[PDB]
Amino acid sequence: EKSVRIGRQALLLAMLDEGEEGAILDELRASNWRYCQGRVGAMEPQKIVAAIETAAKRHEVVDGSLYRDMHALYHAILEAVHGVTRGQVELGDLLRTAGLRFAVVRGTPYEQPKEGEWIAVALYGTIGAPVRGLEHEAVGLGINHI
Amino acid sequence: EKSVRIGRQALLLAMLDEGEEGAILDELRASNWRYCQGRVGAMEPQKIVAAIETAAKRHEVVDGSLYRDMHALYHAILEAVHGVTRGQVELGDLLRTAGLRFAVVRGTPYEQPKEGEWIAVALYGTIGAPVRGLEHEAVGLGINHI
Amino acid sequence: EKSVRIGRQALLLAMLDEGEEGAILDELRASNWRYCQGRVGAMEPQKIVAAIETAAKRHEVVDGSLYRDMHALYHAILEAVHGVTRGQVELGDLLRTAGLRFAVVRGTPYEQPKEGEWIAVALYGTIGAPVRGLEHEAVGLGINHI
Amino acid sequence: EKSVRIGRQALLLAMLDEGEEGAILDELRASNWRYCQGRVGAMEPQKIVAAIETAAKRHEVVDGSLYRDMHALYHAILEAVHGVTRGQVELGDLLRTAGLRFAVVRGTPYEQPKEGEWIAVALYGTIGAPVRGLEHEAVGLGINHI
Amino acid sequence: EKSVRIGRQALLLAMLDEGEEGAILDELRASNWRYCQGRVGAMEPQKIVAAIETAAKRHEVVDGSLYRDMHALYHAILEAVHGVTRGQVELGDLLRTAGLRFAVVRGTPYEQPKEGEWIAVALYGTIGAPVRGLEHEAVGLGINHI
Amino acid sequence: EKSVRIGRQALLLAMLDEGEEGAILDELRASNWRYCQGRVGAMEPQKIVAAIETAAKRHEVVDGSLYRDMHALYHAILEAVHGVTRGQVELGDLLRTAGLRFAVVRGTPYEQPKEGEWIAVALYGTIGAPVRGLEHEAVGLGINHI
Ligand SMILES: N[C@@H](Cc1c[nH]c[nH+]1)C(=O)O
Ligand SMILES: N[C@@H](Cc1c[nH]c[nH+]1)C(=O)O
Ligand SMILES: N[C@@H](Cc1c[nH]c[nH+]1)C(=O)O
Ligand SMILES: N[C@@H](Cc1c[nH]c[nH+]1)C(=O)O
Ligand SMILES: N[C@@H](Cc1c[nH]c[nH+]1)C(=O)O
Ligand SMILES: N[C@@H](Cc1c[nH]c[nH+]1)C(=O)O
Ligand SMILES: [Mg+2]
Ligand SMILES: [Mg+2]
Ligand SMILES: [Mg+2]
Ligand SMILES: [Mg+2]
Ligand SMILES: [Mg+2]
Ligand SMILES: [Mg+2]
Ligand SMILES: [Mg+2]
Ligand SMILES: [Mg+2]
Ligand SMILES: [Mg+2]
Ligand SMILES: [Mg+2]
Repeated sequence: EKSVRIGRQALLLAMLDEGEEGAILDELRASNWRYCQGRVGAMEPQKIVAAIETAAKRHEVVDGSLYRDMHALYHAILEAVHGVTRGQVELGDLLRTAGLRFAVVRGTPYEQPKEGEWIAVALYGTIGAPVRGLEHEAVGLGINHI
Repeated sequence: EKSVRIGRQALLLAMLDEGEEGAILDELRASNWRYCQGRVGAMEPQKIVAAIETAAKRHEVVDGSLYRDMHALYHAILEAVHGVTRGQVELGDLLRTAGLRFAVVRGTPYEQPKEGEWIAVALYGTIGAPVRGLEHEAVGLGINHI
Repeated sequence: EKSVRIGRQALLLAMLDEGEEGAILDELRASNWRYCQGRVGAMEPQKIVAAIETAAKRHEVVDGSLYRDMHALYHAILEAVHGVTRGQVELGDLLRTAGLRFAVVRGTPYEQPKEGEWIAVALYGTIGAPVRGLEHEAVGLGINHI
Repeated sequence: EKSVRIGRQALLLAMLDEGEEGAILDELRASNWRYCQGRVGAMEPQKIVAAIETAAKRHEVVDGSLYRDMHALYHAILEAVHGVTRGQVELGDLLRTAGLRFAVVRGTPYEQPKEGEWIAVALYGTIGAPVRGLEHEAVGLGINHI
Repeated sequence: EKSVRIGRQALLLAMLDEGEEGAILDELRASNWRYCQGRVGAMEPQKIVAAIETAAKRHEVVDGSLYRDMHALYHAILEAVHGVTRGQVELGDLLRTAGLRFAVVRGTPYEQPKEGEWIAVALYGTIGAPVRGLEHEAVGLGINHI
Repeated sequence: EKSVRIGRQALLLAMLDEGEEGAILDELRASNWRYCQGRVGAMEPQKIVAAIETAAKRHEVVDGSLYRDMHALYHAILEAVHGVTRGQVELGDLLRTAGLRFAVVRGTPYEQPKEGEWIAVALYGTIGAPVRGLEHEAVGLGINHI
């Protein structure tokens, strides 16, 4: 009964370049956890939330018709987005835009089997002015029971 | 095209297990950037801030007597801590505690040399109740010009 | 010189089903306090604020032309809406919508007659995804002197 | 149609005077849901959180050794406390104190059985200066899946 | 047209050097408004709030035994303090300290007499690390009806 | 090596009537600091941010093409706007609008020449309902190294 850093897995999927994330994809392949990865460019924060919801449903990480799944996920997304905005969640209303990669991981990270499933949402990318090149990095992670 | 993800380097230092970080430590040597790593266990947020300020100074990443350096670092730390707390920056006052790794990296990551120096502060850890095992992961990143 | 739970009156008007709130309507009828009740469905928070302002003016709880009345009320509304959003006041920008009942009560709740008038704004309903059934409950209360 | 307003039950327990709550206590018996009530006087927010965690555990509403239960409850408590503080969760640090009743209710309130269990935490009280009589009402509600 | 910028008067009292404020002190005499000034050094925010409450009472700007007066003043103080902290109201808990001047002015600044009395609270100072010289300026203003 | 209250200079430019700010304009003329003044009426906060950015670039206080300058300024603007909104930065989404004067000052306020440049953003005006006359005053100040 080993414990796993599910959040760090999600983050690595969001921040490692393609073909560097091989070992993560294999760990998740082994323990048979559901996950998805995606990208979103946004000036409205709801577009982030919807992108992640669209991806998680699409790759069967969560069931769009089951509120407990969607409630779990929604709260994780909002925690992740707070990491990126480092305060109030605003993009366009504060004249900034973000370009982000995301990952979502659903699994059983705890040693005790009774801890059940947990979900992780990671974000990594840039935030900046609406003009290319006037930006820096940002990150977030959200965790919730599911 | 010559730009570097300084934040991702800092986050990788904070999150990769000791002994997995060699290629990040090598890149930093080649560019001759200053950096440091550390760990802090805290039930009060000022202990995080003091720990990272203490580390950065003692490793000569910043000059503790120069306000522009300490001003730049302080704001980057608060940004990183927001990512960890996902809302109001509180630990003990909301009955939670954190165990965090951190890293600080300063160099010049943009192509244009006029962009000068920037500093990244990354936190990766757990947060939870003050009871062993009742915790989950958290992450944060702050960036500032310096 | 009895004291009255004006906030709890407002809340009961917002959360009790119709025909259950009889005794509240009679207490308010007795002490001759002004009040109003209403409903709003919204994806933009300003639509909540405007609905409540429209109702309070309409039922003569406040004077639309007197800023001290409208300043009193506005601040109470925003406190109530914070209860509902449990953090940043966002609906649509965070991909959620709310369906709420409200009540506003204006009166003299304190024992001392010199405490003058006070106003209460209560909200109760659901918040959720923009899709019906994927929602749970929410509440708020705001109090201010007037 | 079979759904229940679990939050409204919790709020009614918290706010109705002792002896007025019988029909709420009866509904809860018929559905066989777990629940508890309590009171806390506090000048620090962690005392609220500790009080409700202590109560829920000691009445077997949650399992203090199971993180998914304590994780679900903790987030519901912070949501309820936001409603009380109407902004930053502070008491003593902003020179205020609170006297609150609380209730926690867990059962399954949705029609579809797959929605499983949810927990409500409700706070109703006063908040004010640390001087007798310089206070007004406050309320909060938090809901989470569990 | 007869309106007065009561907040600007309060801010000018707080920020102008002693001996530069005479014309503001004169305007206040002519209108016979109540007011007070003061200084507070603090590492905890409640010390600000207590200091301004203490000053207002002891100079008879407000009646410490009347809740409507203390309620009006308290909210104006928290607003002013938000301007100083530029986010979460924290000093010591985020490893910073402040040295502030304040002023409180109450009179009736609107044209229409029905608008009655209003109170302004202004803070002007520095905030910084608890080390001499590692600081910069900050300001705040709060207004409320009273 | 004298120290200068650069923030208080910016604030005075934002709050003093025209022809009253003479001595400030002369001090800045003497030390040869860059600055600009402006006005903005807005119901969307990004319109404030853009107005100030447009003015600062236009009067050569900052270089629009240099991210370190624009990053410095952006953060100062957001600190200033927090002073005005006294919490969450919202105007129209919370059914309020603002009419503001601003000033931006860039200079070398510290005694030590190694402290380099710093920038100040001040705001002063009114915030209120979208209807004229139902408003009161607001202020903010942001400081950052540059
Ligand atoms: N630096 C901002 C983003 C930005 C807006 N404009 C320029 N940069 C941030 O930390 O989010
Ligand atoms: N889950 C909390 C931490 C915690 C407090 N108590 C139990 N857990 C968080 O997300 O920060
Ligand atoms: N559960 C969210 C609302 C929601 C959005 N999407 C799904 N649910 C809240 O607490 O406000
Ligand atoms: N009125 C404050 C409580 C308070 C503090 N001091 C006086 N009253 C609030 O709304 O939370
Ligand atoms: N610069 C901080 C104050 C500070 C803390 N440590 C150093 N400086 C602020 O803007 O509030
Ligand atoms: N009084 C509000 C502004 C307002 C909105 N509506 C009426 N007034 C504030 O402090 O920001
Ligand atoms: Mg929810
Ligand atoms: Mg600063
Ligand atoms: Mg605090
Ligand atoms: Mg504290
Ligand atoms: Mg106001
Ligand atoms: Mg918004
Ligand atoms: Mg918006
Ligand atoms: Mg959690
Ligand atoms: Mg109050
Ligand atoms: Mg930035």
